Amino acid sequence: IGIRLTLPPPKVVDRWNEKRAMFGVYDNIGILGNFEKHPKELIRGPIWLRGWKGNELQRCIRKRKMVGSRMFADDLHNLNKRIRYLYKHFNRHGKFR
Amino acid sequence: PPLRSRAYTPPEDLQSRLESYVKEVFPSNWQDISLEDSRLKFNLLAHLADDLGHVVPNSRLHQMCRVRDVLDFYNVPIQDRSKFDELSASNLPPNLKITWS
Amino acid sequence: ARALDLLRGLPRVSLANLKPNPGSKKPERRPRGRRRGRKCGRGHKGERQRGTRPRLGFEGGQTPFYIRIPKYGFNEGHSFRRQYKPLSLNRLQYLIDLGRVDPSQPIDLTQLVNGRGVTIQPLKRDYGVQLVEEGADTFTAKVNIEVQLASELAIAAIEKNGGVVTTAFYDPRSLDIVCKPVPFFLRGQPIPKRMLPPEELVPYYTDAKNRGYLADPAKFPEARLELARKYGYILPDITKDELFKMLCTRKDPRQIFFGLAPGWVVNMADKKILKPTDENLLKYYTS
Amino acid sequence: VKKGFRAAFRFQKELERQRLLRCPPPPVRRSEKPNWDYHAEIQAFGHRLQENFSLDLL
Amino acid sequence: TARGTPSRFLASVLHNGLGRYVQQLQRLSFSVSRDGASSRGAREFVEREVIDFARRNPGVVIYVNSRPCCVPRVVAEYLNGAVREESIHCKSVEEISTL
Amino acid sequence: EPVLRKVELPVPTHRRPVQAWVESLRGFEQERVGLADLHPDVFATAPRLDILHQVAMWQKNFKRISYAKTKTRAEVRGGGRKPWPQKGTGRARHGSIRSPLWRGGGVAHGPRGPTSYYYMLPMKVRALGLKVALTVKLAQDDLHIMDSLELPTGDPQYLTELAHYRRWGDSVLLVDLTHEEMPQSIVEATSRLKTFNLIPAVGLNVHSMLKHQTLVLTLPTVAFLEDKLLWQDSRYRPLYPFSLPYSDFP
Ligand SMILES: [Mg+2]
Ligand SMILES: [Mg+2]
Ligand SMILES: [Mg+2]
Ligand SMILES: [Mg+2]
Ligand SMILES: [Mg+2]
Repeated sequence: IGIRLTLPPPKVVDRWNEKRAMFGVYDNIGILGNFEKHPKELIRGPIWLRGWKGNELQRCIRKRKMVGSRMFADDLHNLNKRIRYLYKHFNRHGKFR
Repeated sequence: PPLRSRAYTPPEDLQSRLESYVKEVFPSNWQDISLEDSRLKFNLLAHLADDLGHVVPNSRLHQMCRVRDVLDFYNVPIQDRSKFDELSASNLPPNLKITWS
Repeated sequence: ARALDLLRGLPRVSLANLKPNPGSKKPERRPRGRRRGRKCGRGHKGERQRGTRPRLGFEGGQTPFYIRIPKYGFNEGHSFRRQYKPLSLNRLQYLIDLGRVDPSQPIDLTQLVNGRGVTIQPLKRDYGVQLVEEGADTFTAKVNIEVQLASELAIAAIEKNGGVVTTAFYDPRSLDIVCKPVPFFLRGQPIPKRMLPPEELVPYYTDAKNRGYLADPAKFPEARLELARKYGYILPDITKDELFKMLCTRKDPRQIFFGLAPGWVVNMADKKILKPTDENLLKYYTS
Repeated sequence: VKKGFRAAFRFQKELERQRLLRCPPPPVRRSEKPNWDYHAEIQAFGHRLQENFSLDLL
Repeated sequence: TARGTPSRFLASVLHNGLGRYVQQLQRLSFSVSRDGASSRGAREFVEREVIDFARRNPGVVIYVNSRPCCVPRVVAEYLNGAVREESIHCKSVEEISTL
Repeated sequence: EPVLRKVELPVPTHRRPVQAWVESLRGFEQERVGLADLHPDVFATAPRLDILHQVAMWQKNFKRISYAKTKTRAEVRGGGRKPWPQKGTGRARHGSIRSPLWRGGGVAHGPRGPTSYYYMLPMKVRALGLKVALTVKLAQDDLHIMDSLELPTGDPQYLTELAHYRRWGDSVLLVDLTHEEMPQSIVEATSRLKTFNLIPAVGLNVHSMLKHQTLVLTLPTVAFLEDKLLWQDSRYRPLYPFSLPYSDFP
């Protein structure tokens, strides 16, 4: 048996808190603001991902370049190993040549 | 504060009442007067809605080119009965029972 | 309209109603089930399936196709063979008519680009524009065009209508400045001075047959009359034109913009132009 | 705890179904369960048999 | 499967067609939510199909109520005591009429 | 005293403008204060709901970083040695106690690192979406116009009652011109309420419009919107970012 018996507590979502009521506001700051700013300049998050996209290999390479010299030793060694593996995989393994 | 009802009953003498208001603002063949001017369109529609308790919706103010169209719009009624009371008003057969509240 | 009337009697539009346009969001494929995944499409056992088949272009040991065919310099030097974006007379007429370029003002590269008539890429070894003979017929415009090359037919097409065409040169560093000036005026560097052609090109820009900007401005009439005599029209006397003062105007070598002298600094914030006064700086720039 | 609600509610409904086979409720008048109005029922009883019963006598 | 399933013999309620045919269904309860998205076909059926069905079958008492609040359903009761429920949630008006 | 308003930018010669009432918040029954004209290509575009979908989905996803990481088979602690030799015993071959197979191992294919989902639609598509949203919220008797968002007193009860009086809806999105010029009364009132949201015109977006039922623009706002959205059709292809100076672009 892998199914619960009593009902879960009700997850109450407040669809009108501040974060949801104001979602998206200023996502047209460029078109409606004389192009002073750009939408990407509102993306809050990692230093090395604000307004950029890519597969895991490119993401790891970018992380190494921009914060590789600030990383803890073991995390950085893991990152280098990961880049090595992904290089081998994306460049030698796969259905399509 | 006392909310107004959407129900509208187009008066029988409407075609006369309307003309009085036209005389207040604007000749024969008045049905074809153009309303490209906006000052007079506003005056007319404001008077009509202050009288009949019915403002045209914003979605139907560019469909009113000529006063003929104002008359046409005011010749269609609006029902303030939700499905609640339109279901239980069609002389239901005796063997169908609806419950609402 | 019609559809806008339909929307009135439908429910309110909200994030509960949206939809993708049919045919756009193709469905996904995952290896689950008796069809998608039992071998998930990878085939029988073999290095195909494991994802270990040789590199793209390995023909199984037989000498590959791209190695048994000898080398030849189809591309040797390609990074240094200069390139020029054509500007057909058809396109020049089209731009003139719709008011994009202004024939009552000297047409340099800057005014071809500011009207989005051609797209110059300095960084890909484009040096400038070349007029091409296409559309010599039907070209009727009085333009003072400064380009970087010209077939003799284009020279004709521009002369026959009382126009002056002159072939200038722009080095890769100044071409970027002339093509997209406002960026340069933002960098803050003082306006550099145009370099002279390379060794291989001076015989081109010092020949009257090509309306070169360094050939002597006294052999030009002979060239113009020769061209007219070959192409069967009468060289109009431009000296009497209502606006010949404009068709005369030219940029001297070592100048990028028309009314700006190398060494000035453009201040766009305050609407000013700053000029030096130290004798050494003037000496360097004026040369 | 697996996160979710649909399987929990589905299992509760199935348990209720099983609990209404063992220990079925004591049967009660159809005139007490929901969805009942006597007038419509008696008139339908009439019309069902193809007979024009007088309503008061019936 | 047959072995794994009950069985019965061919039969009728009260020798139905012998004297006079009688319609076995006698009550039909519709629960239709006034708001739920799954109650859309049901709302269409009630709005433009239930009156005609009531007229065509005057031996069936049709009740309709609006208090499941999320899921519709139709419960058919018969002369011989049998009840039979059917889901009409997320179905079209054609499907509901056929059912 | 009417408060008219004509369309400034040129209208194509084959299309008449659309129109709307100009209401006031200064009183409960102050609708039809004036009549305003609205440019057809910004308030009467083709419906085009699918573009509304494109824009709302981009507006949801372009700013998402998924912070989900799962330790691969080489990032989990330990796991170096071969647990038992290959041939001798009778157990399954294994070359680590941290394969995905084993309990406590690593995910073979799991969420790797913080993932960005950013992408940008052509600017024209997003402006077109804005126009589509405005026209849909007009065609369905939901868009309004106000001379100003002024109010008699900042008490929120007044604003919510007024919204009740006119069938506005559950939620209202009020739009004013500049963040500094919204009047004191409206900002004070709309701080407490929950489904009433006050934004300056520079923040108008598709998702925040499709969320709220009613959209209430000031008149200066509609002027601003017509200017900034008509600028997209009939502009050259860029020569460099519009943040850099141009001859005609403020
Ligand atoms: Mg996949
Ligand atoms: Mg060999
Ligand atoms: Mg290890
Ligand atoms: Mg191993
Ligand atoms: Mg683990």
